[PDB]
Amino acid sequence: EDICFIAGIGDTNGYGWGIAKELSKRNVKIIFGIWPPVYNIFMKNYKNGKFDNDMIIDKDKKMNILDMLPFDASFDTANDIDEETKNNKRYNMLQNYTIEDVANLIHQKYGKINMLVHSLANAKEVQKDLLNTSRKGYLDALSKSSYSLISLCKYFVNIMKPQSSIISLTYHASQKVVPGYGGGMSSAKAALESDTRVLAYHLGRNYNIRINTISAGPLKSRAATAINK
Amino acid sequence: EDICFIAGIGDTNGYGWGIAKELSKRNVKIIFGIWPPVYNIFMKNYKNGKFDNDMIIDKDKKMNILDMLPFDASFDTANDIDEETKNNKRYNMLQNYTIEDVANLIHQKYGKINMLVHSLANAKEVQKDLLNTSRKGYLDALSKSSYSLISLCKYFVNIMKPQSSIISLTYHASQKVVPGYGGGMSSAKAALESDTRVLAYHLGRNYNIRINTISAGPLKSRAATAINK
Amino acid sequence: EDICFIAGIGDTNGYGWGIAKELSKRNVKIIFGIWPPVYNIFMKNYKNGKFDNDMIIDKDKKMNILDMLPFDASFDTANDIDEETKNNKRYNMLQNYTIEDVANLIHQKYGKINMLVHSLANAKEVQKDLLNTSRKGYLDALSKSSYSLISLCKYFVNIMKPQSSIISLTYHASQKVVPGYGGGMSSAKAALESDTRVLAYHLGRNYNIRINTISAGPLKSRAATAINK
Amino acid sequence: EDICFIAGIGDTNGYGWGIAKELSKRNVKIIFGIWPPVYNIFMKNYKNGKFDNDMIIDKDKKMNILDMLPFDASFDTANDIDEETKNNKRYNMLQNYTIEDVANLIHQKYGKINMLVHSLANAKEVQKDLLNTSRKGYLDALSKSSYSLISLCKYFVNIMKPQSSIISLTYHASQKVVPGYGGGMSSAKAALESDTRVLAYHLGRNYNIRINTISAGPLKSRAATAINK
Amino acid sequence: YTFIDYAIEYSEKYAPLRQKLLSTDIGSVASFLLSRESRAITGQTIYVDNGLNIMFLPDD
Amino acid sequence: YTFIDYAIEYSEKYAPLRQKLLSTDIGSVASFLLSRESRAITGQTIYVDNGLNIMFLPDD
Amino acid sequence: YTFIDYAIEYSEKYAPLRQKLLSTDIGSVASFLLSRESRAITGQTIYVDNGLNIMFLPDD
Amino acid sequence: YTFIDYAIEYSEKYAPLRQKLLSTDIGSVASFLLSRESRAITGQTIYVDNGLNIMFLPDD
Ligand SMILES: NC(=O)c1c[n+]([C@@H]2O[C@H](COP(=O)([O-])OP(=O)(O)OC[C@H]3O[C@@H](n4cnc5c(N)ncnc54)[C@H](O)[C@@H]3O)[C@@H](O)[C@H]2O)ccc1C(=O)c1ccncc1
Ligand SMILES: NC(=O)c1c[n+]([C@@H]2O[C@H](COP(=O)([O-])OP(=O)(O)OC[C@H]3O[C@@H](n4cnc5c(N)ncnc54)[C@H](O)[C@@H]3O)[C@@H](O)[C@H]2O)ccc1C(=O)c1ccncc1
Ligand SMILES: NC(=O)c1c[n+]([C@@H]2O[C@H](COP(=O)([O-])OP(=O)(O)OC[C@H]3O[C@@H](n4cnc5c(N)ncnc54)[C@H](O)[C@@H]3O)[C@@H](O)[C@H]2O)ccc1C(=O)c1ccncc1
Ligand SMILES: NC(=O)c1c[n+]([C@@H]2O[C@H](COP(=O)([O-])OP(=O)(O)OC[C@H]3O[C@@H](n4cnc5c(N)ncnc54)[C@H](O)[C@@H]3O)[C@@H](O)[C@H]2O)ccc1C(=O)c1ccncc1
Repeated sequence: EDICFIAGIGDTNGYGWGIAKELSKRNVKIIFGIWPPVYNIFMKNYKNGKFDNDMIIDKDKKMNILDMLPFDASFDTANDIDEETKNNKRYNMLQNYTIEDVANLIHQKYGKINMLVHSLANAKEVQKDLLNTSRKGYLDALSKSSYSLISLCKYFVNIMKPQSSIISLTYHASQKVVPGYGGGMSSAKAALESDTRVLAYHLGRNYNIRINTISAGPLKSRAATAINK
Repeated sequence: EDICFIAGIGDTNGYGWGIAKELSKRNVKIIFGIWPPVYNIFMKNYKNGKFDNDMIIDKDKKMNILDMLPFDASFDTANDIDEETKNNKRYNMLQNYTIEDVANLIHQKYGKINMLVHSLANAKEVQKDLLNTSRKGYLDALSKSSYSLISLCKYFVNIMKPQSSIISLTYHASQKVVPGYGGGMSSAKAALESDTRVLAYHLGRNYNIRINTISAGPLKSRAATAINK
Repeated sequence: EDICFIAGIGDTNGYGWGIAKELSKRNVKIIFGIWPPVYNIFMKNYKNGKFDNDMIIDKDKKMNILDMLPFDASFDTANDIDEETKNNKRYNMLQNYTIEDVANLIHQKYGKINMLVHSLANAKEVQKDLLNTSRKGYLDALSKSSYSLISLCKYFVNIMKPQSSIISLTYHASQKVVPGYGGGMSSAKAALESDTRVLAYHLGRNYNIRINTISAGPLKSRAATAINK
Repeated sequence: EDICFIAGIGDTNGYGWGIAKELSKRNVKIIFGIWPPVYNIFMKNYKNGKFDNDMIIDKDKKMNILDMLPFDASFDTANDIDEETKNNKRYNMLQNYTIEDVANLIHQKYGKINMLVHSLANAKEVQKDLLNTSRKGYLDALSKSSYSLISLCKYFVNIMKPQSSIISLTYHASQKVVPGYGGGMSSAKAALESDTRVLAYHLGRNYNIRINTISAGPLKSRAATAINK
Repeated sequence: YTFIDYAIEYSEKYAPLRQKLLSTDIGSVASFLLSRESRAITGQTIYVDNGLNIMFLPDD
Repeated sequence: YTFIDYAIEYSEKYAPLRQKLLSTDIGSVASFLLSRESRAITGQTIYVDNGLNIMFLPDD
Repeated sequence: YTFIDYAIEYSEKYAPLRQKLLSTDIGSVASFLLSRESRAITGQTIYVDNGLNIMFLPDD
Repeated sequence: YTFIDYAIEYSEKYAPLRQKLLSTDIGSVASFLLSRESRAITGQTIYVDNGLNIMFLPDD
């Protein structure tokens, strides 16, 4: 009877999908938060059964997707979306895609959930190395890859029962240097890891909720390929 | 004959001054980069000898300050300052205060230097804890406390001879949780530490320049008191 | 059909038992390695049913104990056995309690296993702080608390099925100083943790066996109450 | 007027010598602790002037060697000395080479010192990887490479002036796995590093003495070439 | 009251998670690590201490 | 061949465990951390990368 | 008494070294790292806090 | 060509600092730590290895 919100799915090739799969094995309902740039396309593929043979599970099981909602971790609340992206070709038809809104929508439609998965990152200048990354790009990598986790927690913590768990993904480049992982993504991962502790203290003491992070090996997903090196 | 630029001095009570003092003991010329909000006041105090008995050094020595320049690590280049702060009461009379400009000014006036000290941090929401820090504030702590280091390096690396050294200050809260060190400052320190490694690789391989960071104990300085807890 | 050897037990108030209870949920057969000195008395309680309540598995099942065997992690093989113990009242009636002997013993009675648990620690001078610990006490701690792990792996890998797993218990005192935890136990836990990596490399490349350690929090057992500071 | 005891030397190609040369720049008197087995031959080279070029201090000065003494880090006191060595051709003509004996010896000939250097490592089975290292080899490594440090501190603190300093040499293999560095040396370096913290706590609170360790990079000495992998 | 009782009192006060740590808390984690579910994990020191290890100095 | 293909090849050749790392491998560890089975773990960075993070120097 | 006075008092009472930490203490280490004397050190986080960072659990 | 020669070859290739590491490089650092200039440092493991320790995987 556990419900889990996964943020960071835009196809069955990333870690999110793999996480949603394993969660389904233990029969937990799954809600997918999907980024607008690739929302409709995902819906279309799902609808035409283009993911059908990817929802398969050894034990004959077939993933159980509770819902699929448009979601953009760049916005905390509706008053945060800029007019441009607001009138943009992909976001116009859509609504309730900010962190606050989806959190509210989820609770309003299914009640309190007890699992939260942060499976996303982004950086405009990932191709450039630290030294050559601009303030703009750097702050972008941290805003999208690290702060989203904190905002995500702040709003969801309220629609989560006690003893619920939260997790996010990280990469070892935060602790040891890996040339090529630029744009400030190594910096964002280092912040995410430090924030994972600070948050564990607070969420632990005040809500009895846990939060941990997973430092994953290499996976050829859409995001990863974006590096190009 | 060594010259060192210190960024982050606004009075003789912080770590910068202590660093400038110890550097003077080994007779290195010192250039102070001073933040505009407290630039004139600092000048006035210095001029009226209000720092006189603080420039004293056991060995009778008396600090040797080469120059004192206005400097704001929020701006990489002149095209970065917003019109408002540009017409602001404190910045109007001033010029060449961006990282690029001061870097250029220094080189143009004294040639290449060989020591760089990053002794600053700032966060608008330091009083609030992570969970309650806004995206705006969070990105502000990282922009001022972490990115400034990278930008500082990018521009100064060019006016630095080979074998020159760079250093910045950090706090253990990045690795272990300390409630009360909020606003995302623990997050900024974690990024600074990770960036200190990434930068060491690049600056090392391409310029033969070193960069390290110092995790300091408690000091009752202006910044520290700002925490208020 | 999975068998697990738990080395390091004396009662039901330790971690070995807690691990044994949980593994029973997955229906794994358990074999206990008991330190000779308390083997008989342990068998006594058991025979007289003192552990019946502690064996009830959550799942309303009875913990399946395949066997209890005398085991001493200070002896690698029979030839390592010294005269004093060979006369020790508590070792007389027993036999085949050295690491290699019980490895062969298990392998002959139940075949191969796929799970190994190192859950034992010992330091004669645990009550003294590092600086007041003799060479004998220090080395006794490392032999019993550290080398034992490496030895278990060497002799048990022969009787393990492919892809088998291994774990040991450690304490954060190996990384941060916790006064009172003496006799070189902190030293032992530091080596156990470093050895876990090196053993993982070798056991991983060569046998495809994994090894990991659990740094646990406080549990009021008996070997823990003997520290008394 | 500062005296430093360097324990662990045999030639001028090791770290002990490099440390000795640099300390000479600050005009500190040096006392060398040489492993008995090579003490005589070492005195030979010295007498025959084989080290004259290696003693010239940058500052155009001669390294001031206060004394060379036979020192064996495997013996805490005279009563720890065993028969075999007591007959060992290389120990016969010598005396007062145990940790406590040289501590008293120095203290009687030159008074108190304020600097201690632990620069020795030994593992009989360094050529074998952890899994193929016997209990004897493993413990020999920890006794010689680790416990020796704790012992030096215990006996030398008595002959040190207040605020004296202490250092030892370690290798990153204790934290990350570097195949080839075997015989339990990785284990020893892991304990040496953890012990450095615990010793710092005790020595700091009680005597106000500091202790730190230097994790060095590769140096082609002699004890390093004996690893051969 | 023994070193161990002090440690547990301190842990139940300053640790991120307030519940009492059970021998089975470590057991469940051990179970998982001994299974194929954690086939991609190895050579790690995994903390099961209610998070106490992430703390620097107590807020008291 | 982009940064990522290089990373996969190197990992599969130098990691303690040789198997190809699958999304489901991180998936089952995530499932575990999310379940009550890990009720005592928090604030941690858990590695699931076939042990590559433990190495310092390669070999060949 | 603000976060910082608390931090100073606690450090001076629980740190390995008891002396008051001065700006010049960080100053002389910074001077060292900047000089050629440390030509072989780089990318490091060097602690200068009287050893407080090494502790896990206090005492009194 | 001995384990040691391989290590030095690898260090002089992938380390952040390209110069050859000298016994006196460690000596100077040792000097500093044995002096009052580093009176606020203790219980630390300080790396003097041309920064090699900060690297994860070689860029080759
Ligand atoms: N190998 C990997 O792919 C890898 C992945 N991760 C982390 O795993 C998580 C998932 O990444 P992935 O699966 O690789 O990528 P993915 O792009 O396949 O899937 C995740 C989603 O990011 C989503 N997107 C971006 N911004 C938003 C937003 N704001 N709101 C909603 N959707 C958005 C996007 O639409 C996509 O569906 C991230 O936090 C990663 O950084 C961490 C480490 C490793 C890694 O990069 C690596 C590199 C070198 N060696 C080893 C490992
Ligand atoms: N105890 C401390 O004071 C402390 C200080 N640091 C770091 O040391 C460095 C110096 O800080 P401090 O001396 O305490 O502070 P300071 O404020 O006394 O001096 C530094 C300067 O920051 C300057 N300012 C802000 N932004 C700018 C800018 N953009 N351009 C130019 N000037 C600017 C400001 O004008 C001031 O003169 C920072 O990077 C700190 O975070 C790191 C750790 C510790 C610490 O916070 C701590 C907390 C709890 N326990 C132990 C230690
Ligand atoms: N009990 C705790 O709280 C605790 C326990 N551990 C580890 O858990 C393991 C065992 O747990 P207990 O000790 O909790 O459990 P038991 O499982 O109570 O004790 C372990 C066994 O040591 C065995 N013994 C000694 N030598 C031998 C030998 N040579 N051959 C066979 N048996 C031998 C003895 O018979 C006993 O059964 C050890 O590796 C411990 O160090 C690690 C950390 C903590 C801890 O000590 C701690 C301390 C302070 N604050 C927080 C946590
Ligand atoms: N030589 C290196 O490159 C190196 C050296 N160290 C440490 O530096 C110290 C000594 O340096 P060397 O070994 O470089 O210098 P020496 O200073 O060449 O050798 C040390 C001494 O061990 C002494 N010996 C053995 N037992 C005793 C005893 N009981 N009493 C007295 N003397 C004894 C022996 O006489 C010899 O003089 C040791 O603690 C080392 O482990 C640490 C790390 C590195 C290293 O091994 C390494 C390996 C691979 N990649 C990078 C670095």
